[PDB]
Amino acid sequence: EIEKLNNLQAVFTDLSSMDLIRPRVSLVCQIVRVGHMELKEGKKHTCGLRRPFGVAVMDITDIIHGKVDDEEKQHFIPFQQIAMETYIRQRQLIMSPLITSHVIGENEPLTSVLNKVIAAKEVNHKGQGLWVSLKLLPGDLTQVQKNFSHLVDRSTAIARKMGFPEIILPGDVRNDIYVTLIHGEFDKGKKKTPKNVEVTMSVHDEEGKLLEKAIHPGAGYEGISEYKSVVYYQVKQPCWYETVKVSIAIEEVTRCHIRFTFRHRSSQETRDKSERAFGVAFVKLMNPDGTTLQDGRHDLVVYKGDNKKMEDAKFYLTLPGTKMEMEEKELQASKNLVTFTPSKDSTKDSFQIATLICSTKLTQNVDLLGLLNWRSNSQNIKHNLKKLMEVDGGEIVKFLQDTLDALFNIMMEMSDSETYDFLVFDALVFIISLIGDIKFQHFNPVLETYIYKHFSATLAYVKLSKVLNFYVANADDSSKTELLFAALKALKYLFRFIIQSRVLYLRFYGQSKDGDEFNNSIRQLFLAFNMLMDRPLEEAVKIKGAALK
Repeated sequence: EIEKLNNLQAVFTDLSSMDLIRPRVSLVCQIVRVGHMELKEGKKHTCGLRRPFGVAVMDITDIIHGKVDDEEKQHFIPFQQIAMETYIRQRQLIMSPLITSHVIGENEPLTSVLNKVIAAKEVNHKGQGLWVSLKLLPGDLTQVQKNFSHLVDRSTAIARKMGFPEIILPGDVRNDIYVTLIHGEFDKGKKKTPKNVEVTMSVHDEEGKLLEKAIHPGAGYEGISEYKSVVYYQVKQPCWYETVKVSIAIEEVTRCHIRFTFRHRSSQETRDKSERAFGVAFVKLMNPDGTTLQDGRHDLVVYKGDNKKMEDAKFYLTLPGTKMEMEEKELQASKNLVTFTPSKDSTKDSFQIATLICSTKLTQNVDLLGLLNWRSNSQNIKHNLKKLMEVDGGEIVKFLQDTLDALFNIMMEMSDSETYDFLVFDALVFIISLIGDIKFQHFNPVLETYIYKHFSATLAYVKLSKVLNFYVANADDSSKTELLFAALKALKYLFRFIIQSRVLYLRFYGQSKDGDEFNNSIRQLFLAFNMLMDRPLEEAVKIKGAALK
């Protein structure tokens, strides 16, 4: 790109406070040649094939700390090329030739070369590398664009972090789908040379139409309809570890999947274009329970057989795309012997991916949706309430509003079962405890926004007051001790919620026919506080101190 050379400026945002304090950070550049598979002159070779070349690594931990910050400095990151050492030393081996070996100088995945360069602080650059001026500019994207407009303008490229910031701003709308092709074992079959396998990611909808420009090779580059992985020269188990960006509409990614097409590149172009994808896997970007794909690793299953069947969304999507799905279908087919015949196309070939979903609306939890589906998941609400506390707060704060509303609706419709009231009480206590943390403190304003605007309860305050009054009355219980103590820690917004429900009652019923009763409830609640506190202190020194707090 002739218009980029003077504008090749990369800026890595989201580098949180913990990002700087990381003891070891490296600026790693992946160098992959695109073009002919073999550097041979005499025959046409398949162009556009990606082959590993080398990796340049510099320990920039001190730079990210800001120990050195100067625009004029041009840090020369040395470039280490892969060890294709089969031409120099071979000319001197006499008087004892006993060797039967092959040439492996390009087949090594870039992960091994990267590990070697990391281990070897000295890089055998031999005059090959790249110059970059490295600096840390404090602040987020915007204030770097403003306080450092000269260095970083709107034409400067932008990259985001593999993770989440310490402060998730209310409204950090993102759909960062980082799909990393970790590894895949593909059978050679009848081909004596190991199949040159490439993961040509193909994002299709449930109808099979390929989504254009939905896959992004990396930062500073626009999306592509299909991303082609690194071609590995006759490798049985090509390891890619290629972190590529997928940006689907967060509403469309619920109706979007990624199909993973694996094709064989022979050394010849005619054989390349005459050979179809012998195997095709796919990942369903959302769980069968209505939640998006879980953050972690997914072991895809490579398929074999009819090409049209393999590429028809109506068929392969129905097939289990992952080994976990295969096991789940196999186990569910054991109990019901009703038209369940395993296919012989389930070969040993499989694929592995890693999906780091940095999203604000995408949900990853069964219990979360079950509670959100409580009106139809009434059979699990007892279990959903018990098992939502284990759910991390990161996904919870996405739809904390709807979680609250679902809990309050549970209270309204079936307040008869007080056990569910206790479970909702404890879950809400945990909710406020986790939101009050530094990580989610900025969503407390959003929580208050829900309370003052979207809160829709007229008598839940009664039940919450009853439960907390039982909490204070049963204070001496040790099992309650942590629970009541956490409620005490989460009291402020608790009573804000109760007061909002009470005033909602007031304005929908005009005058409180139970204003005396509500003020009473407050009376015996304070009296329960008093009978808590007049108890001998040796049981609850901490609880009394926190109460005063």
